[PDB]
Amino acid sequence: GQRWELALGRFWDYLRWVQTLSEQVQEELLSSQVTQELRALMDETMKELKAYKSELEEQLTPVAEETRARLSKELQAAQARLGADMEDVRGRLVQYRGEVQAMLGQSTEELRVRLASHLRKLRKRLLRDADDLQKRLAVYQAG
Repeated sequence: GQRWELALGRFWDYLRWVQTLSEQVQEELLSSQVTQELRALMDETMKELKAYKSELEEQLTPVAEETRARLSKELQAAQARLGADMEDVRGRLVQYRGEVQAMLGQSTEELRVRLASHLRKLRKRLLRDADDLQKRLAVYQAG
């Protein structure tokens, strides 16, 4: 697929691993390497998405401009939604790190169950927003 889709796919791969919540995952969550890596992948995805929209604007089927400006507005909204979803994933993981650090050496198991359920819901949101964004891009130049 497109460059931004490949960047998002790297985000997906890393997040799927994180969602296993293994001991390797826990190590990288508590050191903040997970959230730094997710930051980098998210920024790359958004950068490539902006560049891709800009290149799509070079091959537009001219429509009522009415329609073109409205569709550009909607596409920017979808982009912002994707960025915010990825930031919500990262922030939930930051929260988990802070909670684990606050409880000395006690069991994190209940924290991990709650985190896993919340991450499944955050992934569902990010995925439906990504699919919406792909469809808006696909129809963008077609008008």
